[PDB]
Amino acid sequence: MKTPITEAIATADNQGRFLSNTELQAVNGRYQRATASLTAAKALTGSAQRLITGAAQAVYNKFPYTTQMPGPAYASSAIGKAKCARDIGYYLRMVTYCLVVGGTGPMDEYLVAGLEEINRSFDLSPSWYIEALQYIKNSHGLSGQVANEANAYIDYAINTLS
Amino acid sequence: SIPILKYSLSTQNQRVESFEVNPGDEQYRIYSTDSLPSSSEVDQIIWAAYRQIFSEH
Amino acid sequence: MKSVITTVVSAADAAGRFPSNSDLESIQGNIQRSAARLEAAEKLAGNHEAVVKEAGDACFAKYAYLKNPGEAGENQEKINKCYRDVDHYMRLVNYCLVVGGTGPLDEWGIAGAREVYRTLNLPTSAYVASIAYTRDRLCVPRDMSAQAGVEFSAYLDYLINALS
Amino acid sequence: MKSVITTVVSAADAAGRFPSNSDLESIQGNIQRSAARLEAAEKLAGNHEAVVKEAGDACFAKYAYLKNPGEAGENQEKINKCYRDVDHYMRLVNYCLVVGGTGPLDEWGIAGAREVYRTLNLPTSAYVASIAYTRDRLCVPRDMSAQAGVEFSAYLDYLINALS
Amino acid sequence: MLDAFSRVVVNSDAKAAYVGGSDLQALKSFIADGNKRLDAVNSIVSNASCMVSDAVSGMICENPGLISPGGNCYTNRRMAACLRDGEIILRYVSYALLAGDASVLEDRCLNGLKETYIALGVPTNSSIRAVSIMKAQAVAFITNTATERKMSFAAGDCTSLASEVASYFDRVGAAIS
Amino acid sequence: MLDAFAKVVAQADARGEFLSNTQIDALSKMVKEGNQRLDIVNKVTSNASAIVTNSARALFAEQPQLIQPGGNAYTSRRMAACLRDMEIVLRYVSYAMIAGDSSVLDDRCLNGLRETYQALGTPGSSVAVAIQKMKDASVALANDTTGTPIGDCSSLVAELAGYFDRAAVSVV
Amino acid sequence: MLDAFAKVVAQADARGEFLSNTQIDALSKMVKEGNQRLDIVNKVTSNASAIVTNSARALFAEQPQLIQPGGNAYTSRRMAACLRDMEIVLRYVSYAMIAGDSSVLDDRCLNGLRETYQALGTPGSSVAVAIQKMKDASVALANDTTGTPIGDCSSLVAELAGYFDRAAVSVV
Amino acid sequence: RLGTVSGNSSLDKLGLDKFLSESNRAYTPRAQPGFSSEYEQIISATYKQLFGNAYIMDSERAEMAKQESMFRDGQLTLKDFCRALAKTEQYKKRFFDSRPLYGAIELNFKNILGRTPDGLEHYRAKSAVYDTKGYEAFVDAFFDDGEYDEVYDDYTVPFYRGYKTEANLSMAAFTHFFRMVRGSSTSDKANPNSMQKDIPLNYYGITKTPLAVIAPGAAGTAYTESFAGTGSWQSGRAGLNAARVALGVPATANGKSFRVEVTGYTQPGFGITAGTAVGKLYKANKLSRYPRSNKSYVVGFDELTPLYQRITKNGGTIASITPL
Ligand SMILES: *CC[C@H]1/C(=C/c2[nH]c(/C=C3N=C(/C=C4\NC(=O)C(CC)=C4C)C(C)=C\3CCC(=O)O)c(CCC(=O)O)c2C)NC(=O)[C@@H]1C
Ligand SMILES: *C[C@@H](*)[C@H]1/C(=C/c2[nH]c(/C=C3N=C(/C=C4\NC(=O)C(CC)=C4C)C(C)=C\3CCC(=O)O)c(CCC(=O)O)c2C)NC(=O)[C@@H]1C
Ligand SMILES: *[C@@H](C)[C@H]1/C(=C/C2=NC(=C\c3[nH]c(C[C@H]4NC(=O)C(C=C)=C4C)c(C)c3CCC(=O)O)/C(CCC(=O)O)=C2C)NC(=O)[C@@H]1C
Ligand SMILES: *[C@@H](C)[C@H]1/C(=C/C2=NC(=C\c3[nH]c(C[C@H]4NC(=O)C(C=C)=C4C)c(C)c3CCC(=O)O)/C(CCC(=O)O)=C2C)NC(=O)[C@@H]1C
Ligand SMILES: *[C@@H](C)[C@H]1/C(=C/C2=NC(=C\c3[nH]c(C[C@H]4NC(=O)C(C=C)=C4C)c(C)c3CCC(=O)O)/C(CCC(=O)O)=C2C)NC(=O)[C@@H]1C
Ligand SMILES: *[C@H](C)[C@H]1/C(=C/C2=NC(=C\c3[nH]c(C[C@H]4NC(=O)C(C=C)=C4C)c(C)c3CCC(=O)O)/C(CCC(=O)O)=C2C)NC(=O)[C@@H]1C
Ligand SMILES: *[C@H](C)[C@H]1/C(=C/C2=NC(=C\c3[nH]c(C[C@H]4NC(=O)C(C=C)=C4C)c(C)c3CCC(=O)O)/C(CCC(=O)O)=C2C)NC(=O)[C@@H]1C
Ligand SMILES: *[C@H](C)[C@H]1/C(=C/C2=NC(=C\c3[nH]c(C[C@H]4NC(=O)C(C=C)=C4C)c(C)c3CCC(=O)O)/C(CCC(=O)O)=C2C)NC(=O)[C@@H]1C
Ligand SMILES: *[C@H](C)[C@H]1/C(=C/C2=NC(=C\c3[nH]c(C[C@H]4NC(=O)C(C=C)=C4C)c(C)c3CCC(=O)O)/C(CCC(=O)O)=C2C)NC(=O)[C@@H]1C
Ligand SMILES: *[C@H](C)[C@H]1/C(=C/C2=NC(=C\c3[nH]c(C[C@H]4NC(=O)C(C=C)=C4C)c(C)c3CCC(=O)O)/C(CCC(=O)O)=C2C)NC(=O)[C@@H]1C
Ligand SMILES: *[C@H](C)[C@H]1/C(=C/C2=NC(=C\c3[nH]c(C[C@H]4NC(=O)C(C=C)=C4C)c(C)c3CCC(=O)O)/C(CCC(=O)O)=C2C)NC(=O)[C@@H]1C
Ligand SMILES: *[C@H](C)[C@H]1/C(=C/C2=NC(=C\c3[nH]c(C[C@H]4NC(=O)C(C=C)=C4C)c(C)c3CCC(=O)O)/C(CCC(=O)O)=C2C)NC(=O)[C@@H]1C
Ligand SMILES: *[C@H](C)[C@H]1/C(=C/c2[nH]c(/C=C3N=C(/C=C4\NC(=O)C(CC)=C4C)C(C)=C\3CCC(=O)O)c(CCC(=O)O)c2C)NC(=O)[C@@H]1C
Ligand SMILES: C=CC1=C(C)[C@@H](Cc2[nH]c(/C=C3N=C(/C=C4\NC(=O)[C@H](C)[C@H]4CC)C(C)=C\3CCC(=O)O)c(CCC(=O)O)c2C)NC1=O
Repeated sequence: MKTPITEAIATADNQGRFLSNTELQAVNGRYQRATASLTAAKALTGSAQRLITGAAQAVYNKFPYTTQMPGPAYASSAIGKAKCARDIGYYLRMVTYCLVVGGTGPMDEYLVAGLEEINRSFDLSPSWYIEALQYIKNSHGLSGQVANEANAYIDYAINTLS
Repeated sequence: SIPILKYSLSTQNQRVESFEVNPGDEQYRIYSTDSLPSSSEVDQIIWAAYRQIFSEH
Repeated sequence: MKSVITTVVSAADAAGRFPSNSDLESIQGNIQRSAARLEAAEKLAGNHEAVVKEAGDACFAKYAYLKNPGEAGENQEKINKCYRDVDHYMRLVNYCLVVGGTGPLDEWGIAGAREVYRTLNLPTSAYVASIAYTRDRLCVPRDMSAQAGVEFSAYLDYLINALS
Repeated sequence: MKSVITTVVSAADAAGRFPSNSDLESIQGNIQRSAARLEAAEKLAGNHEAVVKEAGDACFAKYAYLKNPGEAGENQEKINKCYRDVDHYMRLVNYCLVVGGTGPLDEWGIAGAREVYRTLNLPTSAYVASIAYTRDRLCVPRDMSAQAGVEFSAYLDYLINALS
Repeated sequence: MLDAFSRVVVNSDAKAAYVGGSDLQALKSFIADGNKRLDAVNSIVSNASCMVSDAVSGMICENPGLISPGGNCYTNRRMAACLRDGEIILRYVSYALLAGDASVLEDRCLNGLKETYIALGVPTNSSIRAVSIMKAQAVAFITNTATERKMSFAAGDCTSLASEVASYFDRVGAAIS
Repeated sequence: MLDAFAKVVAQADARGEFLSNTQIDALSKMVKEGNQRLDIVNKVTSNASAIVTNSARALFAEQPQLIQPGGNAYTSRRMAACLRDMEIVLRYVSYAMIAGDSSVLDDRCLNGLRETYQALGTPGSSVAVAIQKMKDASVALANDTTGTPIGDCSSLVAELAGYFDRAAVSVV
Repeated sequence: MLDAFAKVVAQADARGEFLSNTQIDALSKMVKEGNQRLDIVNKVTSNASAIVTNSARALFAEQPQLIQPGGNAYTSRRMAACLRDMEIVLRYVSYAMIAGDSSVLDDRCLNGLRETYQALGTPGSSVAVAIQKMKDASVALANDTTGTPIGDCSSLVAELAGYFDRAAVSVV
Repeated sequence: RLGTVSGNSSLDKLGLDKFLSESNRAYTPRAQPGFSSEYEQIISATYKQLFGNAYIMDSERAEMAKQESMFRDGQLTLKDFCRALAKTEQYKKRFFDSRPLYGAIELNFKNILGRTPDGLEHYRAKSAVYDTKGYEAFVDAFFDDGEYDEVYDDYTVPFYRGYKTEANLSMAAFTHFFRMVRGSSTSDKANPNSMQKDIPLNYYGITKTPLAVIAPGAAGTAYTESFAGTGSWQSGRAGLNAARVALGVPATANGKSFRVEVTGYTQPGFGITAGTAVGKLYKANKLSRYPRSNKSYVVGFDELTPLYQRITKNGGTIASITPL
């Protein structure tokens, strides 16, 4: 994964180098910001069910055809409603994985690589997932540099869908 | 059997040694499968090869 | 058996060699425990009929279905065979303290108990309910010494682990 | 590396079992015997340069035929190796006191020693002439404890019984 | 194979040195805290069967897709092997705690386990979670801080034996990763 | 390659779980160990030419068959590769110190090194001797309190020594 | 790769023979079914996305452990590789329909596909029921007459269903 | 000598020459008193087979005096000698206690039975006896089942048979024989796939994957490869070995496809000259030109002759070419 520690090793192994002060300062910047990152991942984990059911309802108010239109792509059956709240939980879980690691590395490996062929094949549209992630950005209840850390990985997921 | 025709060389940067122990930020990032990369890092080899042969566009 | 003498002699016999210096430090560790282990065998030898009386009906108080028609405690006669079935395992714990190792348990009480208790439809979970009661009823200075209750309880967890 | 720990673990490993109560009682003697056994180990570490000179020189008093041409002690570079061939043996006795058992002697000194002491025509009665001189040039009040000169003397005639 | 005393000797035989006095101070405190080590192995072996049936049940309740048809704990033959795949890990750790060295699980258990597990299709990230639960149960018995069972020891401190056994469980996870 | 923070994330995704509060609080303890970890790595990288050269010179002192004519280390090209191989391993052990786990030591250094040395005829047991002489040359340097606040960091020197044992049993 | 024409030619050069008249006739018979063969390949190609994406959706509905976390098609990297594999099998079957013999399907798609899924951990019996679903979806879709002149076309869909049966047995 | 066509024979030039000569058949029930010069040959032939060309020093042998005495008395080769010898300490030291459990099963198949465990069920049939009954009944299961009695006699030494068609195993277990038994001047400690410390056929023995056979003594006898999976489910790394399939459009373009294995790749001997380069000897990352020896390739037919010249003119040597 792309973490701040494996991208300092890889730039030092590329130059055939021991770990200089260029690389020790970079790992030290991870350890400074990890105090605000590990409380954002603890506060998003503990309030996750409030955020998943909320963010799935925010898609249904905004795009109400997804509950009325028949077909397997839409949240009109009880099966297709549980697969929606499944997917909101997948996106929220990857955001907490990026806060504990630092850097958009877990969702670059588990989520965004091959995502366009999934949305194209099963006829899912990425504007349903932007609306769900814009709810979580506005409703996680964090503040300060703890909200600054969480919102920086919400906006990475939106920029890959937008 | 028609060999290739002879042309003359020219002075270029790569024909001559750089002394360059401990390279810097302009060292240009070897992407190799000799470092045994995982699945997330073989995606970066593939994007680097697309950038080099095709354009970024 | 499996004890401290039978282990260093067999490993001497399985290598064709005389009793070495490390073969004698082990018996030295049997001298430093016999005076802390044979008084656990002394207490159990004179108090067993009150131990199996209350540990035997702690399983019938737990699993009360056994006194049904078609079960393992159908009549009074098959209840008395279970008290005899329990007063063997306390007798073999007494023999493991005397020998020092767990040889008498896993050669007369454990070996073949899976095939027997599956065939005759005897639940092993009621055996370990009668042995876990004894392990918890023990008080350390009241019933034994401070380290005699470590030896006696170390064999009641060999019985429970071997029947599970 | 045979010792008291590696023989009760190999006994438990070859049966697929957890360490029983016998395996823990074999270590309470290893705890007890360690003070006598480690006391002789440091008395031999800080005295080996003088014992090796005394032991190797007792070889060339019973055996003066080694100094002749053609025999094993013909020149001083070969007389020096017999002092080294003995200083190797007192190190392996020092290892057997630190370990506890006779592990390093039969692994590093005795294994294949009869082949080397037959091709090179080294006599083996002059190897036992040195260790047997050390074993009875010994004061258990003075040089060691009383119970450290029984553990130190045991590994010496183990080496003699191996080489004979 | 190599216990705490054989580890010292093979490092002195590399230098052909005598084992003197400055290197016997690690071995004089190995013996002085010898009863605490035997009090530590006794707290694992006495409830080792309960330690395994809680660790692989706790692995399944977290990953319920292991027992689905196609999972790696689906059949009765596969679940029975997992129940001893993790009972033989706890066995070789208690050999290593008894001998004070890791040269028996790294020579009879950990060698070539990662090649064995991906030949069979065993998910390693769940095999580490089963071992990780047993490490939490092990330090809760060395220190007398188990919730459902208190044992009878003397008074004192065993935070060096609790962290030694937690370092024996971490090289199991570092071997199949 | 992975660090210690992504090792616990790759294991939570494989079961589809959020990280529990115990795994978070065990990760924040690794963060406050972070200044003591950067001291150990700085202490090795600033003595790196003397870790290699001294433990090389101490290796051909007790093993003079390596540099005797016919030995594996006898010529200038083979002596230069023995010093490169000592520097490579010490480089990738210090990489696995800032990471926290040995995933970078395993793949891009140690995977296929017993197979490489057996192909060339390098005595792989002598390589394990040289790795264990750079171990106690840098375990001794991380226990040096020169220019540090005197606290306790005995748990990371027991970690750094384990990466040297990992590389030494992997070439024999 | 060979078609039905060059297969018969390649078996004659090994003996050093001309083609017999009974083989020019059997090769001229499949020319007369030329338009009927191109209608089948055009039907499978024109519905290529709907053959795959319905068979996959019907696959995870009955085997839901392939997509629940820790399954072999749980991540969007692995899930897009599963959908890629289903339309590699479909693409090489319709190459074999145009040629007339399974040589392109047997060489560059099927030879070593069982050993590939075994070495990765992919359940090969689940790839068989993913191929069987696309057979029934494309022999029912080559059996409707909308757009084609109604003649008889049953000797060729028994061949097309024979290429799907060849692919589903060489994944286990 | 190597080859398969010279002496109109092919198995004695794979390292099985001296094994194809001996019987060691023990033509009488008990040993005749007065003499030892005939049964000492039977004793030592049993030692070189059951221990697998291992060295046993005369003090190591003298531990096993009792046994050698009962076999010379009125007792038999399989049950009183080969079963007693495998329960000594000189056997358990080298083949049991140094290895994991599957290393022990693979060496008891090689030593006692003379063949290879093919498939996971030959391992599992012998693994389950150890978990319930310890070591001393785990050795019995290699003897007291229905394989030993029908192949070897009561008084014949258990010769090698895992290569021939009578041992009805597989053809993948044919190739696994020439990984275990690498010639006659070799032992179990002395071959580079098991150094008495590991499992020789771990991934290939479980999955029944056939191996390329490399003859002992050939130029390329030092070929050894390390193991890593690939694919993200098993969390593996790409770039170590070559594939064994040749699957895509590169399968049948450029002709049919082969799998080539190279071994000897040093740092001098790359360029189009005869001598090593002089100068810096390494690039700035100072790895190597070939970061590991023993590279393997997947190549078509029309690129086989340019690859062959790239392999040999840069120092490498070809160990095996198998068609894919
Ligand atoms: C629903 C499908 C089932 C499934 C598919 C699956 N396959 C892979 C990985 C690979 N598949 C191939 C096969 C080919 N590659 C080709 O180029 C061609 C053309 C000739 C074929 C036939 C290969 C080579 C791989 C490995 C390379 C890669 O990973 O891309 C995967 C990913 C497995 C992994 O962990 O990497 C999946 C998920 N698996 C299922 O679960 C379904 C049953
Ligand atoms: C907000 C809910 C909206 C919605 C959801 C919906 N999604 C699906 C199906 C899939 N979604 C995925 C996505 C992922 N899988 C992953 O592993 C990851 C990374 C961790 C992601 C992002 C996939 C693979 C599928 C198909 C398989 C499956 O999970 O069942 C469906 C079902 C579509 C179908 O044809 O079955 C729905 C209904 N759709 C809505 O209408 C909501 C607005
Ligand atoms: C009869 C054989 C002898 C004799 C024997 C006595 N030995 C006595 C004590 C004793 N011996 C040892 C060493 C022994 N114990 C061990 O654990 C090991 C090795 C592991 C050995 C070799 C010890 C430690 C002791 C205890 C006292 C001590 O030495 O500190 C002994 C005393 C017992 C008593 O008096 O009641 C006797 C009589 N002595 C003899 O005179 C005959 C010839
Ligand atoms: C930390 C792990 C524990 C704890 C350990 C202590 N144990 C102490 C003493 C002790 N334990 C035993 C039994 C043990 N020794 C054996 O030989 C055998 C069986 C063969 C066993 C199970 C003994 C005998 C002793 C010594 C007591 C005595 O003198 O008889 C102990 C105190 C001694 C010391 O620390 O030196 C401690 C601290 N105690 C704890 O509180 C934690 C939970
Ligand atoms: C069989 C599975 C179908 C079916 C096939 C028939 N097609 C018949 C005639 C026909 N087909 C085509 C189209 C074909 N030629 C091309 O050049 C191209 C692409 C550019 C395609 C797709 C043409 C042009 C013709 C006319 C030539 C002719 O008359 O043969 C045909 C013959 C009629 C009959 O005898 O029944 C059949 C059977 N028709 C079906 O009903 C099933 C569904
Ligand atoms: C008691 C609370 C149990 C229970 C016990 C019963 N056991 C019965 C028979 C039985 N038990 C044993 C094992 C025991 N006998 C021994 O001789 C020794 C060791 C020396 C032991 C541990 C055996 C071998 C047998 C069969 C021979 C015999 O009957 O003595 C039994 C009679 C059942 C029957 O035969 O129908 C009972 C009722 N049953 C319970 O209800 C709880 C679980
Ligand atoms: C002195 C009491 C003897 C004697 C000794 C000589 N030994 C000679 C060579 C030699 N010795 C050993 C065994 C030694 N090497 C070890 O590594 C260990 C244990 C760790 C031991 C005990 C070996 C293997 C060798 C041969 C190697 C070599 O030559 O250096 C020796 C030299 C004889 C020669 O090779 O010409 C002598 C003279 N000889 C005596 O006079 C008394 C009997
Ligand atoms: C449960 C915790 C796991 C899991 C376990 C499975 N293990 C399976 C097979 C297996 N495991 C081993 C290693 C084991 N043998 C040893 O000797 C040692 C260490 C000394 C260990 C850890 C081997 C060799 C095998 C091969 C098969 C055999 O001999 O039994 C297994 C496969 C059973 C089967 O395929 O039928 C399972 C399911 N797998 C899991 O999913 C959880 C995470
Ligand atoms: C451990 C084996 C060492 C040791 C480590 C300690 N360092 C402590 C504090 C500390 N260290 C640094 C320097 C470090 N941080 C960086 O960002 C960089 C590079 C740019 C480096 C080299 C700083 C800035 C601090 C202060 C911050 C803090 O308190 O964490 C420390 C704490 C003191 C104590 O409790 O003992 C320790 C232990 N010190 C040692 O004694 C050994 C040799
Ligand atoms: C001495 C001149 C050498 C040297 C020799 C060593 N050889 C060792 C072990 C060994 N050697 C062989 C080959 C040998 N056996 C045969 O059957 C044939 C020819 C048909 C030959 C040449 C084997 C099979 C073994 C393995 C013995 C075993 O595994 O039990 C060896 C190590 C012995 C050990 O580790 O116990 C040595 C030291 N070494 C030297 O340095 C000089 C050059
Ligand atoms: C010497 C003081 C005796 C004497 C000894 C002889 N024994 C001879 C042969 C022999 N002995 C045994 C018994 C031995 N094997 C065992 O397993 C055990 C105990 C467990 C013992 C005591 C056997 C089985 C044999 C058979 C021959 C063989 O093993 O090869 C023997 C003759 C040797 C020969 O015939 O070549 C002798 C001389 N005989 C004496 O006259 C004095 C009293
Ligand atoms: C004849 C039409 C072929 C041909 C045949 C040869 N086969 C030779 C040896 C041999 N073949 C096999 C494979 C066979 N045995 C099996 O067990 C199985 C599968 C169950 C099969 C297919 C094996 C294992 C062997 C080794 C020898 C043995 O097992 O006894 C062979 C050489 C004999 C020799 O080396 O002296 C030949 C000539 N070769 C031909 O030229 C035609 C095409
Ligand atoms: C020195 C203490 C010991 C020793 C070393 C030695 N090594 C080599 C040769 C090679 N070492 C490697 C290893 C790597 N190359 C890499 O790029 C990496 C990073 C992934 C590693 C770990 C390789 C590939 C070679 C061969 C290429 C080369 O020759 O440089 C030699 C030279 C052997 C030769 O004959 O060329 C030597 C001498 N040898 C000793 O004796 C010491 C014990
Ligand atoms: C899905 C089902 C499910 C379970 C079964 C439990 C399983 C479980 N138990 C513990 C944790 C533990 N488990 C034990 C085990 C035992 N205590 C005893 O008294 C007995 C001897 C033995 C059980 C038979 C101990 C001693 C601890 C640590 C202290 C404690 O939590 O009690 C942990 C550790 C947390 C971790 O680090 O991962 C887990 C997962 N939890 C679950 O979610």
